[PDB]
Amino acid sequence: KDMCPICKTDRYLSPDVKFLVNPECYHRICESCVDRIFSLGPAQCPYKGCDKILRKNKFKTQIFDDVEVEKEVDIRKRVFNVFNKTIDDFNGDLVEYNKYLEEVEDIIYKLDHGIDVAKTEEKLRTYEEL
Amino acid sequence: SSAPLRTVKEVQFGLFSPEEVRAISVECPGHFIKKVCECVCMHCGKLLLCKTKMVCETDVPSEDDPTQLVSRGGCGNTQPTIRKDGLKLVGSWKKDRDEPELRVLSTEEILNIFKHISVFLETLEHNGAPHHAI
Amino acid sequence: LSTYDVHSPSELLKLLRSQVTFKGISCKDLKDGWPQCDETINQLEEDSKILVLRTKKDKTPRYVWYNSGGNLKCIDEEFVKMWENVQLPQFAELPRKLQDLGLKPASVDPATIKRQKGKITNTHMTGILKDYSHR
Amino acid sequence: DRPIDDIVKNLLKFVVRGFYGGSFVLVLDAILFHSVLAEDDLKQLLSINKTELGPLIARLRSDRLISIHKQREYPPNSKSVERVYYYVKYPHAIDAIKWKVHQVVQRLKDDLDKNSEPNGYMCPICLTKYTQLEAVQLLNFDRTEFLCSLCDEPLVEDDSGKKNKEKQDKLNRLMDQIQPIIDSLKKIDDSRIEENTFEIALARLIPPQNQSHAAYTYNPKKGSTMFRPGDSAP
Amino acid sequence: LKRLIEYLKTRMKVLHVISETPKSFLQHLKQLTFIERKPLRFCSERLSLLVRTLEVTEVEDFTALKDIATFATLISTYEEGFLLIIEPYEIENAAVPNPIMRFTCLDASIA
Amino acid sequence: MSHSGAAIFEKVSGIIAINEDVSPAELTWRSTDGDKVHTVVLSTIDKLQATPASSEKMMLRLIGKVKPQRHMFSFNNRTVM
Ligand SMILES: [Zn+2]
Ligand SMILES: [Zn+2]
Ligand SMILES: [Zn+2]
Ligand SMILES: [Zn+2]
Repeated sequence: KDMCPICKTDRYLSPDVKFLVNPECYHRICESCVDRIFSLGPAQCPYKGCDKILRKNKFKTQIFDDVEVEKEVDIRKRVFNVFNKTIDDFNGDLVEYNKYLEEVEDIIYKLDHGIDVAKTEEKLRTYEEL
Repeated sequence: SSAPLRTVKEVQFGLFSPEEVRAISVECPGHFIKKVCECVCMHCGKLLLCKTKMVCETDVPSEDDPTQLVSRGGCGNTQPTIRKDGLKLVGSWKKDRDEPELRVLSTEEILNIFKHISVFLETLEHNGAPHHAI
Repeated sequence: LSTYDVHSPSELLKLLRSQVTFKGISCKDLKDGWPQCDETINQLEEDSKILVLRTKKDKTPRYVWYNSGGNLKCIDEEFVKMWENVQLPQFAELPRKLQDLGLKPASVDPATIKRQKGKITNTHMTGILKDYSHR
Repeated sequence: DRPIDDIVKNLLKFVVRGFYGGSFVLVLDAILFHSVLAEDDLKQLLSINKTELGPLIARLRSDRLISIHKQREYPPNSKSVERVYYYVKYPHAIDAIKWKVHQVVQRLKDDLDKNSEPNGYMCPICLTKYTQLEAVQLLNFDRTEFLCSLCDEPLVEDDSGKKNKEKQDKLNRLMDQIQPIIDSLKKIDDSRIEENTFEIALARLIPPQNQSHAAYTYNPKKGSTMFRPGDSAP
Repeated sequence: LKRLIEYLKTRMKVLHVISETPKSFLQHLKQLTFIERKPLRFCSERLSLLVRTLEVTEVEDFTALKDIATFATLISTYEEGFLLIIEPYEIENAAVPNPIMRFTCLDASIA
Repeated sequence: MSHSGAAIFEKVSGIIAINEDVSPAELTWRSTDGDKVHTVVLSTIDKLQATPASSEKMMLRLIGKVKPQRHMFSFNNRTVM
């Protein structure tokens, strides 16, 4: 609720406590735990059931109060960093632009829910260079 | 020795703070009140103005205009007439309204007061040991 | 005629709850008239229902009290030792130290406690005038 | 009487029963059930001798869970005697509990942080520990093992490399067992508690005995300007 | 719809009164999230179609979305004569702040 | 907290309470051990004698309306008195 699940540092006993998240798994953790765990180097996430390695340099401050929306927005930003077009790109063809937007939404939807992770990522990589 | 050879130019005498003694404590060189109490208040540690003054004077007359009191930091506690009995400081209070009240100024009380002034036994108290024994 | 009629754990709990003071009821008279009381008293202690003062020569129940609090054993010895190891700062400075850590201190420094004509003209009326000083 | 009193008493009861022995529960509960309580009356209630009551009072006074009040009493039958009363100053006890809880949690947090750091080598013969940085300058010409400067003996790697998980469990255990203290403190902070005094505490007195020798009354001397440390409250 | 609601939530945590035009609100919205102006205008129409098609005979739960949809279609349609005010104290005399967001129409000649 | 408190009666300390639910209202004093109990109906009291606030004593007397009955109690705290 308001304490680090690892060290269980309550905000009442530590008003300076500040939590951070990592895009790899989006698990809340306090700054004190981050330093004592990842300062030396990369290590597995200190959560029960999470085995994805992460780096201290990638930690950031959660923007939205909803974890799912935090994940969706980050995926949207990553996808829009490759799939970025405008109405002028199709010479005013609204039908094509709307279809293009729908395809991007499906790509974001698949990446967020992992319907087809392997195929979708390859499509991102293929279009990234091109 | 690799340290530079120098000549002592100054000797700064002083006192050992409790922190320094613990920190300092480990060819070899070896390894290791009454006047002030009458000047400051024994309840807040602020200067009374000093021995003659026997009251903290929480409110003092304004210098600019008479008959216009100005509030100053104080507690209005009448100061004792501190006397040195043996190796302890005994303070005597003069009641406003008839022997004066007498009690021993414990070093803990004086230590607390001196710490409020605005660079250079364990076994007994642990269990039992009525106040007389302590 | 037992001093305190007690032959069941329920009766002991209610009798101890009805006490108007904190004077514990002795076990010497409680054991009289009750074939077994240590077995029940010990069982209640394991349940944290009552408080028992035990002898030092050998564990034996003496004056007991109603347990108006919570569980008797809730903290492991590994934390009891740490609690005993912590030494409080001087009281005059404890509130300041708590404020520095961001914890609201429920106290204040005692140093902050601000505990701070003769010539009568007419005499022929002497002894006649009552002092109507107030109304 | 008031909701504030009940919650404060519960916090005091929880701390004593968990972080203190058994006799401490008896002593503090007696002076919580009653108002300011004379030393003689307390002994009669718990049926314990002075030698046994002294250690309990001293430890409870050190933690400021109980306050003492000495005053002279003048009974017509006997000569003047000095009586000692024990009561609870909620602002003092609550502040002490808050400080100790923070210190205990911080100490475990510091120990966990220290444990995660690399271990420091120790010398067996002289039992003088060396940190990694300090041991690095003790390397020999062949550079096989660190040699103690004094003993000139190979250094042995220190333990605590496996305790990285045990301390996390200990901190988890404490925060779960100490949850009631934090919950009670939050409510206390929301409200404001008045500081008690011997005279104020006497307003809730339930006499322990019928003919107690201690006259449970506060008769301060007239016009006495003398002040003792910690004798008054805001 | 979900991330638009979240953005509105993180704008309620301000510590001082904020007065911004609809254009500024949209620019920051497109920055934090990636919501454009055109989709934000059709929010009311799309929600109405979705609700009508979902067999929502009991609409007690979806009543709140009307306010969000109304806000979305209003701040994206007009840019002049309208102002967005965010205050951390709807009632200045309160122990706990109660943030409120007001979309006000200053020009009475628009309606 | 204005209906109960500590009081001393006949050198015996006890709890003094005023019962108003049962008519007529009466004042009841109960000893710590319960051996001694005395309750007096307030309808019989003529005057209420209280010691001056300038005296160290906190004694209070109720005199019965007519050897008028007198029930005198000593308190421990002036606020309760
Ligand atoms: Zn943590
Ligand atoms: Zn993780
Ligand atoms: Zn002063
Ligand atoms: Zn060695």
